[PDB]
Amino acid sequence: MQKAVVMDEQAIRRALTRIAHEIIERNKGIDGCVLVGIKTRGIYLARRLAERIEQIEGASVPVGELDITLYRDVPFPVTERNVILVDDVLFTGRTVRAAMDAVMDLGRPARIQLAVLVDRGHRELPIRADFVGKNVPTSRSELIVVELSEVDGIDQVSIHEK
Amino acid sequence: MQKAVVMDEQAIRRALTRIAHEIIERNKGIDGCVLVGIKTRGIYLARRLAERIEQIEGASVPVGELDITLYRVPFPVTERNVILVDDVLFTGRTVRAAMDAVMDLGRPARIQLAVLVDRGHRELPIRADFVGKNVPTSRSELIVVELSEVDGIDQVSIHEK
Ligand SMILES: Nc1nc2c(ncn2[C@@H]2O[C@H](CO)[C@@H](OP(=O)(O)O)[C@H]2O)c(=O)[nH]1
Ligand SMILES: Nc1nc2c(ncn2[C@@H]2O[C@H](COP(=O)(O)O)[C@@H](O)[C@H]2O)c(=O)[nH]1
Ligand SMILES: O=c1ccn([C@@H]2O[C@H](COP(=O)(O)O)[C@@H](O)[C@H]2O)c(=O)[nH]1
Ligand SMILES: [Mg+2]
Ligand SMILES: [Mg+2]
Repeated sequence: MQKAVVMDEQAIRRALTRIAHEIIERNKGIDGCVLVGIKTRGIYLARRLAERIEQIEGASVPVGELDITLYRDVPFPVTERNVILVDDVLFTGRTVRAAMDAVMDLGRPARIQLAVLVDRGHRELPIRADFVGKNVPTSRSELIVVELSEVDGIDQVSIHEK
Repeated sequence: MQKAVVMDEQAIRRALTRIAHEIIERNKGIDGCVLVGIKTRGIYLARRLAERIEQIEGASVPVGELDITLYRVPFPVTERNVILVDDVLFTGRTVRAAMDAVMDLGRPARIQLAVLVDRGHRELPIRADFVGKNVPTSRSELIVVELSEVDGIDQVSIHEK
């Protein structure tokens, strides 16, 4: 039962924009930078980011896609390139680990970074994002729902409880 | 040229005792926990912690050894709390291989990393759960961790070319 809306379109906007700036700044430009979406809602975020970057720096960033289905609970630039994984939500980090494995299976990255719209904590591996839209503390039970216009009709992040 | 000394026998002694209490407090008891040192000094660091934790909680924590050059008495892993132990966290690339190792052998409940020092310059989204000490450094500089079991004495230092 949707407890509360944590992020509205506006917030999602401001966060995404800030992150774009962060990314450019932490890499001193976007040359050698590749954005990679982890699953459906991560590809869209990654696409938006590239869009912003494209807007701020006047140069475009390559975008890759990763449908981490090889999670047993088209190629893109890699070698000596800065692979920036993008995902909407970060929980245990098991998905990011796979993403890493995949990325490196595909070449020698100069380094891989992580950007997520939200970090709900409860990590299970020594992993952390380099860019975070918003930390949303949560209970192990609770579920974070990220809705994105490209797929859900609207932009909104919310917490649901059983 | 050794730029300095950033950690001596006393700093190290404290850092580990802290981390030992830290590990315990963070898992609400060492039950289910396991230590896994990375390379030689990583293994000794693991043993020191195991000893302290024991001195502290009384129980004992298994200590496994892991080499990373092939990755560049069965040991508990699956459903255990795997605490990787290494002396220096640099690019994080070594920890990545170590995870791959661990998760290839079994399915751990969770994996945690503990290091004596973290000199930054991460090249992967990896971070220690427990850190002896952060020592900012230049890409050029080199951190040297000396441990009595191998180097005759305990001391961490920064060297410059
Ligand atoms: N209903 C439901 N959704 C989950 C559960 N675990 C994760 N999710 C999230 O629900 C979303 C889709 O409605 C997914 O977002 P994603 O695109 O970040 O992976 C997924 O992450 C779960 O147990 N139940
Ligand atoms: N949006 C969302 N996905 C979640 C959440 N918890 C787990 N997941 C799922 O877990 C994957 C990553 O899980 P993790 O490795 O971070 O625990 C995501 O791609 C998603 O399918 C949550 O709170 N929100
Ligand atoms: O100044 C340094 C940096 C790294 N290392 C070695 O590199 C490992 C760190 O791996 P990584 O994070 O560079 O991948 C350490 O345990 C250590 O054996 C050193 O000896 N000195
Ligand atoms: Mg996601
Ligand atoms: Mg080491």
